[PDB]
Amino acid sequence: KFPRVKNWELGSITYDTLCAQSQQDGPCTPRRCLGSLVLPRKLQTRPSPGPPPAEQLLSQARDFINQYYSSIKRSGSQAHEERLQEVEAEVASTGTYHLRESELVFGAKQAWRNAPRCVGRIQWGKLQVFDARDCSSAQEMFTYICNHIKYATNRGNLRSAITVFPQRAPGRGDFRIWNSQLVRYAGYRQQDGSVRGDPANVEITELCIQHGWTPGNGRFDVLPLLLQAPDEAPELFVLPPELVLEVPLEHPTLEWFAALGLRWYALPAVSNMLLEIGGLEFSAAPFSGWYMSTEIGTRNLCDPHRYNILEDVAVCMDLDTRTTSSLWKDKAAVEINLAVLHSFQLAKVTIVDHHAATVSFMKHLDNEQKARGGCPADWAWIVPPISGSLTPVFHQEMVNYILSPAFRYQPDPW
Amino acid sequence: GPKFPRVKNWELGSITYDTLCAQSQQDGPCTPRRCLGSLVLPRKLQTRPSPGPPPAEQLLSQARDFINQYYSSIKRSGSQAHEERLQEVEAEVASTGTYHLRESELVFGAKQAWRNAPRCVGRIQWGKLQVFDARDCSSAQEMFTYICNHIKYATNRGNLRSAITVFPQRAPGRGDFRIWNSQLVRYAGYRQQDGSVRGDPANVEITELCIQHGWTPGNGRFDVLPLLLQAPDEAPELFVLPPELVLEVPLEHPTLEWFAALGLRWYALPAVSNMLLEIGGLEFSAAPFSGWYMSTEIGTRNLCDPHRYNILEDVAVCMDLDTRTTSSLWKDKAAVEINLAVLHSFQLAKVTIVDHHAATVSFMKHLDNEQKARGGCPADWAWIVPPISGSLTPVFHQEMVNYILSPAFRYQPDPW
Ligand code: HEM
Ligand code: HEM
Ligand SMILES: NC(=[NH2+])NCCC[C@H](N)C(=O)O
Ligand SMILES: [Zn+2]
Repeated sequence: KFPRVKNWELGSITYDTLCAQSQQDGPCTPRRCLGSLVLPRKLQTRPSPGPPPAEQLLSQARDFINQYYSSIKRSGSQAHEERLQEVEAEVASTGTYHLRESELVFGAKQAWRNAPRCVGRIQWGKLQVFDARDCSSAQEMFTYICNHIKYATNRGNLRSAITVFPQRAPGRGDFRIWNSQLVRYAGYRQQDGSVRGDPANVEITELCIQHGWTPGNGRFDVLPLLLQAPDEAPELFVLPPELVLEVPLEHPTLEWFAALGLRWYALPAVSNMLLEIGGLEFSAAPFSGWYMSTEIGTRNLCDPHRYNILEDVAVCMDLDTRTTSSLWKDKAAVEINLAVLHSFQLAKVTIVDHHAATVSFMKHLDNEQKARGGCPADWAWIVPPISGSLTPVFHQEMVNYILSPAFRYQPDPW
Repeated sequence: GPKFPRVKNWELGSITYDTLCAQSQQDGPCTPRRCLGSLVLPRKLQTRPSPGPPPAEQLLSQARDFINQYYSSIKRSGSQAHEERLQEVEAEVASTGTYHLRESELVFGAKQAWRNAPRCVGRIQWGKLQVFDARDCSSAQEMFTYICNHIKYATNRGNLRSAITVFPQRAPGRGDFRIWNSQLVRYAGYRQQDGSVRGDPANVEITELCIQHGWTPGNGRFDVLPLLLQAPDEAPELFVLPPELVLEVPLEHPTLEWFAALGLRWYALPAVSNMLLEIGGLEFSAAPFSGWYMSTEIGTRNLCDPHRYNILEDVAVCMDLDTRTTSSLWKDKAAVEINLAVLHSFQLAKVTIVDHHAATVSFMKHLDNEQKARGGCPADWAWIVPPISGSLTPVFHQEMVNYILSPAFRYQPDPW
């Protein structure tokens, strides 16, 4: 039942007993493994036409309350039995319930802790939870968002944070942030099927224009936010330029690199995922930490369907782009990642390279083994996009499963 | 839409459905509660030895299934030849408890097992495989002759050719034919006084077994090991491969002149010899197969893995890189030059090799072919994506479905 897990570099063995707490199903079955799929309908939390029946919600709620009081060690006290009483009374009457701020804070950190695809989980206990459940309009969402950004950025000394908007109610639409991240660069479809800017943001850029935005035409034009209040059309809000910290990219030894005009924002904040805590679903709960250099240098700038600067940089380096055996792609990629680390360090902006990051994740796997008897990790996401075997996580076997609280994917509001 | 797995390629935006997984008859390690897909040796990819022949019904359903696959491949499903062969197989199993494959059936199944291998990125070559029938072999001495012929044919002086030699199958009430070494060519790993290892740390146990069986050891980082071949019910016999038979490549760098001075090298022929070949229920415990290397296997895994040659720091020091801080990306830089050196050395020596970019681009082409041909292709993402420059190759952005299909190459316990 309990999977035997091995590290092939050290030859050490551990038994994951935590996977037994998993109550939510993954995309896999004995017939076939679907662990490499990014978006399975299993990790997704779609709509619904009728509220979740009390039986199920009550069991998820009681479990979470059990998790919480067990964290503060008062597992069994009167406060515990009374909090359970309260949840049950509210669900029985209203078919739903509400969390306390302390409970919401414990649940958010635990959602991050439980996130299989996150390599930065060693920082899980250090999270600023902004309570925004007392928000009634898109305009208010914007103010809250601006406070999250100014706090998290911190003049370059980034701090992990999350802002939790009102949960979903059966009798209405959701509070949603249409953008996938608080900071994104525009992607303009240019006549000849070409794309100016970030190809990943083409659709969102169009929606912003459809909703009245005056677009530019640069490669790094920060998009405005489309915030949506329940059952209302999204409203456009332009982020103040002073709130959006950006780092211009230059290379430590290649003077011509800076001339490329490359740059990237400091704050990585996902805003399209759903935070589930004790049966309660929060459709708008943006979270942010700090970047791992590979996200910018490798993926964002080198992916074929993104900025794809690999060839341009190779040419500037005068590499042999004729054949692949010259490893021109590899060499160029290394220098770009190097330029990213040098630039963020020069500008005094928090950044972590993939070696430091994965080394800290291995320590985290160790902490969780003693703490909980295991740790859910998605190998393909934990192992960096370049130099995979040069890092310790590559030689570590991992078990993947769903634990709750959890950050899950959800449908696009449009 | 369709009831089968929906698979997406994020680079192109294309979608495909895997219907081939519906033909899987062997369970994997995963369940809806958790994914155990990253485990190298899960007990689900291994086939434990047998102290008793396979139950005549499980073996029959498996045998029947294989014969149907064979007849469908030649387009004679339902024919008289098909029905007669099925009757002939259950007639054999009926009185002997087992059965035997026809020459062409063995050639078909061997090519099919490679075709069905989820961890192999070189499957676009699956149709081109030299199948050496060695089911008449009766001694460890003959096993050596057969292997020497395999090595000579496959090596072909640098212009490598994929090949497999099939020795007699598992027979109940009789010992197995086994090659003790993991690969036909392996470098020795000597356990030092100080706990360290000289040579290949992966080969420490086999090196000690060879010594225990009469081999006089050397003291170099690149000493080719002798073969420990075992015929049924006999102790394993030691055989030394003639040096002229083992083609090796001295490593040098195209621009870094000092690299040649490192004394690094690697053999040309990659030949797995400890895997079991399973065809229609029949088990071939000794069936060594070979192809040609992908540059990353040597330059990245073999030479740079912490538990292998671990030369990353040495080369970085030669390149005068800051090995005190991670952010200098000294590991990434050194690893790149080490892979370039492997590619340069093999191309120079006129020995066959393929870089990770070309290999993965050809595997994508294989995926398209298999989509039209069988409606899918079982692929283990972690093993398909190269150990360096992952998202720089096309396969990284391709979602894959993994499952077990037979014929297959499976893991087996060590004979010792
Ligand atoms: C502290 C710094 C952090 C670093 C260095 C870090 C790094 C990463 C990386 C490299 C990924 C993969 C991204 C991709 O490939 O698209 C990731 C994913 C993720 N991170 Fe972290 N993380 C950090 C903080 C956080 C925080 C603050 C939260 C939540 C409160 C969080 C939640 C997640 C989740 C849920 C995912 C999965 C996202 C998805 O599936 O798209 N991370 N993180
Ligand atoms: C022709 C060139 C070929 C190339 C470039 C190729 C490449 C590879 C690579 C890179 C691996 C991963 C090895 C590792 O990470 O340890 C692999 C695994 C494998 N290949 Fe191929 N292969 C080729 C030929 C063959 C042949 C001829 C067969 C069999 C007839 C075959 C069967 C397999 C199997 C079963 C594995 C998985 C081994 C395991 O699970 O440990 N391959 N191949
Ligand atoms: N963002 C990531 N780290 N993705 C890892 C690989 C996931 C997926 N198999 C793909 O096509 O990319
Ligand atoms: Zn799986």
